[PDB]
Amino acid sequence: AINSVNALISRVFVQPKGDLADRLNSRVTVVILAVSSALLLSSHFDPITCWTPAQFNAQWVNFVNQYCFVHGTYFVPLDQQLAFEEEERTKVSIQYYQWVPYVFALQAFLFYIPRFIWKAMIAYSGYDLAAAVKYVDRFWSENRDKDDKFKTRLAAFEGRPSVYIWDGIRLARKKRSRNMALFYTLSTVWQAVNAWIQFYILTQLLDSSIYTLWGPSILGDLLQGNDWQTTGHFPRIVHCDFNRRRPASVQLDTVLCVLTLNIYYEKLFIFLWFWLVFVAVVSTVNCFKWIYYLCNKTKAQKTIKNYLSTAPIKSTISDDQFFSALGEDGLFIMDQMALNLGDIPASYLTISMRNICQDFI
Amino acid sequence: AINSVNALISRVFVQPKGDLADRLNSRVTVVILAVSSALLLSSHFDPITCWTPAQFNAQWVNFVNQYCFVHGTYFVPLDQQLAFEEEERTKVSIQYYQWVPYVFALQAFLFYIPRFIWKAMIAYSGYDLAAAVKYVDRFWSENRDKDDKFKTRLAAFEGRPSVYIWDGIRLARKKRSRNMALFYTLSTVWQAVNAWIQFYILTQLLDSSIYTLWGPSILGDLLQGNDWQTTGHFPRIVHCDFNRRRPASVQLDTVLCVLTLNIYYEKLFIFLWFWLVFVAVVSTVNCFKWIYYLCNKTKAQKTIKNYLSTAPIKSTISDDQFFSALGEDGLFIMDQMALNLGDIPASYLTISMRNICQDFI
Amino acid sequence: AINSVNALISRVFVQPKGDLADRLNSRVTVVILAVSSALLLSSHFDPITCWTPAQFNAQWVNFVNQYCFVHGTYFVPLDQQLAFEEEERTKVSIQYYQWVPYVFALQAFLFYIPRFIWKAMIAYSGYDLAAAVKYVDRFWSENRDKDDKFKTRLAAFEGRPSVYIWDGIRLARKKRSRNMALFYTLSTVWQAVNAWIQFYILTQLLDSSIYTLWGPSILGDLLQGNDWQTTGHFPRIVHCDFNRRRPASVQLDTVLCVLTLNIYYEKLFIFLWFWLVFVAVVSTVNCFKWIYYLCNKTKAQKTIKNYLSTAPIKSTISDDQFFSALGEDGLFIMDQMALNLGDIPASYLTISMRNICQDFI
Amino acid sequence: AINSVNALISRVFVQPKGDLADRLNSRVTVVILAVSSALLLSSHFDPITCWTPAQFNAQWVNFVNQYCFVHGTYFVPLDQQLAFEEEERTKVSIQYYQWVPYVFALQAFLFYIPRFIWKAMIAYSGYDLAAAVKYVDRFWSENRDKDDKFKTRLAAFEGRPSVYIWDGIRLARKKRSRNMALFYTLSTVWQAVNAWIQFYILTQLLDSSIYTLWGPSILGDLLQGNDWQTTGHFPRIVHCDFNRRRPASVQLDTVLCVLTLNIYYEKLFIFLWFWLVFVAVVSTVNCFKWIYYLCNKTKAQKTIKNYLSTAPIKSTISDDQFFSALGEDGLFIMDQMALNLGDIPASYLTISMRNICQDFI
Amino acid sequence: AINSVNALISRVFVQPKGDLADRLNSRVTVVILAVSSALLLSSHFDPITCWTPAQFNAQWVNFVNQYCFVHGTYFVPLDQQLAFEEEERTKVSIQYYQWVPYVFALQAFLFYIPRFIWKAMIAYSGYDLAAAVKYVDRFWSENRDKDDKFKTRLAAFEGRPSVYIWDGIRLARKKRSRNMALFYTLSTVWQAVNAWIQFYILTQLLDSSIYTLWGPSILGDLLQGNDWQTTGHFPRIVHCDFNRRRPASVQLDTVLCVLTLNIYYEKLFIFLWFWLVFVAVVSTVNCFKWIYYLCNKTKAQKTIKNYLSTAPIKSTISDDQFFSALGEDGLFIMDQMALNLGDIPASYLTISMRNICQDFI
Repeated sequence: AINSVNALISRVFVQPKGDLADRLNSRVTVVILAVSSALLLSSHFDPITCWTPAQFNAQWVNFVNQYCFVHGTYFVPLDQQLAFEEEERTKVSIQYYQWVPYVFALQAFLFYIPRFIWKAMIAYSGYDLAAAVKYVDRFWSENRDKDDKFKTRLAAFEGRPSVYIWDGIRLARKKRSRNMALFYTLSTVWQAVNAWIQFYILTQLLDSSIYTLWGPSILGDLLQGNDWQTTGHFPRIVHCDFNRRRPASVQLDTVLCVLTLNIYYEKLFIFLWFWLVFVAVVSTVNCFKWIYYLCNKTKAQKTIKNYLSTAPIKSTISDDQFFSALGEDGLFIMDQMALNLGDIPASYLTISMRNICQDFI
Repeated sequence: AINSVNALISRVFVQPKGDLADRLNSRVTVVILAVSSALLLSSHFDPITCWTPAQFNAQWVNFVNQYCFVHGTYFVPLDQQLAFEEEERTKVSIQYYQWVPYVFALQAFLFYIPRFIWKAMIAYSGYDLAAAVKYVDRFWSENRDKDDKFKTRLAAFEGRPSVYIWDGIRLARKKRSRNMALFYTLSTVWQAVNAWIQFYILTQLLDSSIYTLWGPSILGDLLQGNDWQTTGHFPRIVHCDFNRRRPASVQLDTVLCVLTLNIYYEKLFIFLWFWLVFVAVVSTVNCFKWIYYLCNKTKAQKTIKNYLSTAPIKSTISDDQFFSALGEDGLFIMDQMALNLGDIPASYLTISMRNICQDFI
Repeated sequence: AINSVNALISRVFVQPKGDLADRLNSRVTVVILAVSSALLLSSHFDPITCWTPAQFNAQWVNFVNQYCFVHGTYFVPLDQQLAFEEEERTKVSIQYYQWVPYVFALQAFLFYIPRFIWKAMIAYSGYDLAAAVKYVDRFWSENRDKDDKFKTRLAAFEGRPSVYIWDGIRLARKKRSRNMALFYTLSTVWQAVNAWIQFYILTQLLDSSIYTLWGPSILGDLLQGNDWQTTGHFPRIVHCDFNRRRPASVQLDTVLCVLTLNIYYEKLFIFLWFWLVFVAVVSTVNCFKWIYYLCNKTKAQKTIKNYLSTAPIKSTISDDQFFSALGEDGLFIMDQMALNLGDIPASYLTISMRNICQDFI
Repeated sequence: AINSVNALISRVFVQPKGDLADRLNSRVTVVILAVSSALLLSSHFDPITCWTPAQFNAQWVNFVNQYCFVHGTYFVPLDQQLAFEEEERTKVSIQYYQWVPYVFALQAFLFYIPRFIWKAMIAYSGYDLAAAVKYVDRFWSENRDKDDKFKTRLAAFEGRPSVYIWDGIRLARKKRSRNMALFYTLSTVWQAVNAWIQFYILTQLLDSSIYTLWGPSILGDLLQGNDWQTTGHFPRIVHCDFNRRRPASVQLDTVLCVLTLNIYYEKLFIFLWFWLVFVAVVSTVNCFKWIYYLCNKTKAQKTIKNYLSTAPIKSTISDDQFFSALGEDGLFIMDQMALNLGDIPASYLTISMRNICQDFI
Repeated sequence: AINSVNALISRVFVQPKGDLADRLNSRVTVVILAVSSALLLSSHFDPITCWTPAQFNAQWVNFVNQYCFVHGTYFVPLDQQLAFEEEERTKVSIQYYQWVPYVFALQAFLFYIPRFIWKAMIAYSGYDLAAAVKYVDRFWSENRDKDDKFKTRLAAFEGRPSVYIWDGIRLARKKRSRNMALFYTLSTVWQAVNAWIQFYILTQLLDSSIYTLWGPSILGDLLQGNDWQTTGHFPRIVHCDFNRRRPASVQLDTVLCVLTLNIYYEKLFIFLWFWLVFVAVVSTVNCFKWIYYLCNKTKAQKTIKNYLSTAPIKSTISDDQFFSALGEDGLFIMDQMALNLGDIPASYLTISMRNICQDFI
């Protein structure tokens, strides 16, 4: 059959509204890992097929099938005979079927957490950016078109939106926010550390006792033409111990089982390793951006002092004390308005807020 | 069954808005290679069928089927007997089933990257073309029809849109853009090099040790009537080594397996080679266009100096110093407006911007 | 099952807007050949059934089925025995299964190319007919109904649309178009040559070594009652060589296989030959029309000089010098407006353009 | 399963707009023959079942099934033994499975051609009736309701629609139409001859060597209770020659096969013969109508001279010379307006055109 | 499975607009007989099952199944032995499977013809009732609600609708209609005779040689408890002659086949006989209504002379000569307006037409 779900993918992939730069790799990460996880445990609707001997009546084949899938499997390159005891034969032991498809779902969830941390944390800060942005937005969606306001366009932002934002600041500033920028940079630290932990989980996945995977080694093998049977690891043909019961208890034998899933798993561990290390390095530089921002803060004002330089007629109020009134809170939320509404609609907003800021400072 | 997906193909094939010339062969390339890849690994919902001997009970047939698919296969033209050892029989060894259907998906993704590079890079440059184009666009969609503005049509562009664009330039020009044209031509260099690398991946695909494919050789064979068995390569009937286990370990035999997929794969490697070399040569000339543009730049102004020659009443301001004010940034974004909105609506825009450009120069 | 796709057929069959006369046989050709191709390789969801002898266990039947389909088949009229060697038996050898269903898809694509050549070429010429036609169109869709403009109807075309068209000509005429008519007639030459090449591909299809098909011979046989077995070619019952492997290598035998597809293929090669030769002869006369047009050009003006003869009040400007101003470019685009908008709405447009043409000549 | 397609049947059955009287039996003919054809080759999703002897293993049953379907079948009434040689047994030979379901599709197409001839031919004539009719139509759809125009209703047709039609005549009359009526009557001759040829194809279908079908003979048999086995023709139980291969080559035997399709085919050849002869005789009288029209032409004016007799106030212009101005072209297009818009809305149009016709004559 | 088609049943069952009294039993008749016919030949997706003896291998069971269905079957009450020869055993011979399900479809079509006769015939008469009724209808749908016209309501019908109808009469009366009432009563004669012929076809169906069916006999048996086996006719268990072929030719035997369809067929021949005789007697009285109408015609005017008796203020014009002007044509179309629009909206129309009728008489 075929399964194509457009809508549910569009829910996370689209619906929640933000343009946040490359923080939307949480949005797409959840989709990739969620779809891969839900696809693998779907078993491509036979995971494993086996050689079980002549006289089994085919209700046992459908048994030794699972009993090989559930109980572990192992591998030996072939011609070593079987070795002996339980050890040298079981030395290389490949069962990651138990982990991978579920631990991916867990991965995806742990990529979704940081957004939740940011929503709950901004609701803790007291000043909601979602409402403000969606407001000044549609203010800019209405009268951008209307020709009645252009020569007035500057004075239009003065009354209606700028009093809304500048009014929200008065309420928030009395409740648990001068700090909301700090809360944001903690959110992005959590983003980075989360990414690296996920990557490390990919590495330590499979089993650390038998190697570990990271891409340029595997591609540095395949592209040398080492396949599997001559590379000594990661096989597609696995022997399977097997146990009946009689008054002689164990009665174990070895039945080799061709193994399909191992053709997918290491075709997508070459991709998904590159893509997770990419999400890691693009998420970790975004963090140092904001520690730099939070630290220097004298060059955090370059964008605002830049917008105030266009400033038709440049009326009166001085520069510094405007930052004295706006400094802790608004200096951030402006860096948010520029990121969503665009650039030019923000400059009008921050040049209007300079005119009406008196009573507060 | 039948699978027909119109919508998801229309998402990439349509939804993101641009007319960029023959840069939309990334758009269609992703569709061709993505659909081919997703179709091949669908196995036309039997990949390979085999001759396995008389006494197997049909749970082994369904085994030696995979065990032949997963483990490699090879070919010998027939009547050579089997030769001997492991080598002369395995000399020509055909397994590209492992690579092709997945490496196509990887291809498609690597065709989608350059668009991403251009979006992220223009967001780095500071001046967003998407917003501007979509703005002056619907400005031209509203009052193109309205009869109240025609004798005023020139003066209409003066106030409303031209102040928007010409205002965006003031903001961008202070932040990391005189260069956005250079960023664009780097994007197109990446486009070309990406295309040629993809083509080279097609060539080196299959296995370089046993020939390599490029079209006029294969068609230069088929159209001479060499099929396969007499051309010595690329078969549809492949022998398959096979291994049981007993106290005598290997016990290998040879069971020839009729092989269906090889009827598709080299029907679409004749097409897809031509089509990739075409995308290559149409993408590589588009690049030299922009290096020429970026270099000479005295003949990059021919279109603007051309629009200013229609110029009703040709009021006052001289020619050169207009380019002195507009030169680095706007000279590009105009070449973008002409490409999307059409030609005649752009000439009005660039003849209006000449009138209101004073304060900035 | 049943597959009925209305929408995707309506996309090519309808969506792209033009009335171009019998150039829409590219539009319908792509549909016929695409649907036939996609239907044939669907195998009418058994291509071939065979007689394979008594003791095969039905996993071999499902093998010799393909091994007969993939490896070639041949035919002998029956009672000749088998002849001998490999030659006299294989003299008539029927395998076109490999070619036909795919080479049809290739056909269809090569019918779609010329439209692409025309779009890209008109975008090279500098003056876009699509925008202009869709503009003066909906200008004629709005105020055709409105009763306020009829006595003014002539003066209505004067201001709004005619300045748009006549303004586009000023821009184009400075960039790489006096020639757009020539580009068009090259497009139609490509149309004709493309058609004849496709037809010749039908002929040389099957195999030229064993006859070739063209309709009045086949119908000139069937309607004489020659079927197949007595006509010596084109059978529905084909013998199939077959090869096992043992220490005696070849072990070939002959197993006759009833062959279904051959009932479809030559029911639609009687139709599709007629229909391609029709598309050829209707496409090739359309070409000589435009070479005649491009050559004489004194009788290319008959339609315009005809429209200017209705001409209420026939004000002032002389005849010839109007053509001197309009000659190279507009004389074409008018022959385009007449073809899409209809006839009477074009006459108003070309009688209005005579009034406002002064400044340009 | 069940297949019900409403929309595609509604496309031809409805969408193209015309009321043309009983020329819409092309419209419905295409539907009947197309649906019958597509239903028969669907095989009622077993065409033929057979008696094949005891020891065949059921992969041969599924062979001799086709090999009987593809290779011909014959019939003998039973108890004649088998006769002998190849002739007396094969005398009556029933295979129309090869022809019927496809030749119906061909029929349907050849019913659709004449409409195409009429569209292309009217586009050759220079004056498009589709646009005009759809125009004066919605002119009559708008202000039929509006109460502001009734006492003015006559004067309403004077300005807006009548100048449109009467203006189109000026353009057409200069290009290849005084004749469009003649083109129409050639179209209807083609209609009639096409119908009779189709009917004759039904007759000569099956095989002329063994009888031929026309209804009152078959019903004149069935309703006498002659079924098949006693009527000597048209059986439901057919013997089937069959050929193996051994060192004795032919080895033919006779295996009688119950035959289902023959229960449908002559249930719908009783219907479809009546219905085609009806379409023939209703289409052939429609033709003599228009040859009469084109010939006498003094009584072709009875409808117009009839409309001019209601004529409130009957102002001035004489009768004959109005026909002198309108005679060749408009006299037809009026007989078209009466057929689509109805009758009363046409009389207003032709009584208005008498008032404004001066300048043209 | 399940098949439920609402829309196609709603097309005939609803879409064509008329209230014609009990002439809509053609509308519902077509649905009943069409659905029954299409359901029966669907075989309730096994028509007949049979006892065929022990040693048949189940590819013969699936043969003797059809060979019993196609070739006839017969019946004997049981214990008579088999009798002898071919006659006494085959005396009662039940095969109506061949006829019934198709002859029902033919029935339905022959119920649909009379509507077609009426549409074509009214289009022959020259005055189209469909347009008029649908016009004065929506005239009554608009201003019935509007409160501005009530005291004016009488004068409202005077200008707008009544001039439309009374104007159509002037055109029609000059072309082939004083007679349209006569055409209508011929249509209803055809309706009645058609109904009785259909009923007689039900009777003579099955086979007249073995009884015939009409309801009160069958129910007069079942409700006496005569079932089948003791009533001597109409069985559910039928013996089936059967023929192999050997050098002894016939080799016929008798294999009794349980027969399911016979449980449906005479459950719905009890219903459908009553329902057809009802449609007959309700359709035949509707006919004598109109012969009475057409004949006396002095009491055909009772409804109009009745409406003119309400007549506010009863202005001037006498009674009889109004009928002299309206007599042949309008006297009918009024009896049509009363049947569709209702009664009270018609009285206003016929009291308005009395006021404005002067010029015509």
